[PDB]
Amino acid sequence: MREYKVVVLGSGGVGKSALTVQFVTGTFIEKYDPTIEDFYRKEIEVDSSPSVLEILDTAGTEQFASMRDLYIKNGQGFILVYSLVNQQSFQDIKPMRDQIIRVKRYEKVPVILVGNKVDLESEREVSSSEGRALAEEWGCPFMETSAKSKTMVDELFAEIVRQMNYA
Ligand SMILES: Nc1nc2c(ncn2[C@@H]2O[C@H](COP(=O)(O)OP(=O)(O)OP(=O)(O)O)[C@@H](O)[C@H]2O)c(=O)[nH]1
Ligand SMILES: [Mg+2]
Repeated sequence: MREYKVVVLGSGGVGKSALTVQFVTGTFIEKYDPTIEDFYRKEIEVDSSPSVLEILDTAGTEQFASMRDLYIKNGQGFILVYSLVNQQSFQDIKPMRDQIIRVKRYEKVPVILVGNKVDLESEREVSSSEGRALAEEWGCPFMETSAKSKTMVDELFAEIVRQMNYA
């Protein structure tokens, strides 16, 4: 069976686990449980191709950045998450693409930039077009999601598998 290794990266609270847990189970996690490291496996049909996604839900907690170089080496596609209601989390995501490329040593790593928490449109600190621009300087897809939408999360993970197939 083909198998894809995806690392979900970002700062604390942005919604990494709520996005991953919505893909894997169809449920929205409301109670913030800070994450050390968690692996999930889910059989995916993208373009009608049956594969496995193995998903690495990292910690955005400052200490575990020691591990990040191992995660980047052991991983094929990367979902880079910011919360659009927190512009510091948008700022924390910009060095991370280039950190991905120092370890991988080539330019075209399959990445997607995600502005999560779009359902909280009142609280928005980061505009669509700031993210949209970052994604195009980075040459990657851009999505704004709400971990509350099964449909929005599903498209995110299906597009990471499409990205790992035209890499
Ligand atoms: N409104 C809204 N809340 C969200 C969304 N995604 C996550 N949350 C909430 O944000 C909080 C943090 O979400 P998590 O996904 O647990 O955070 P994380 O980014 O995995 O955090 P770390 O594990 O510390 O890296 C929780 O209370 C979630 O319920 C979203 O799309 N919309
Ligand atoms: Mg988490």
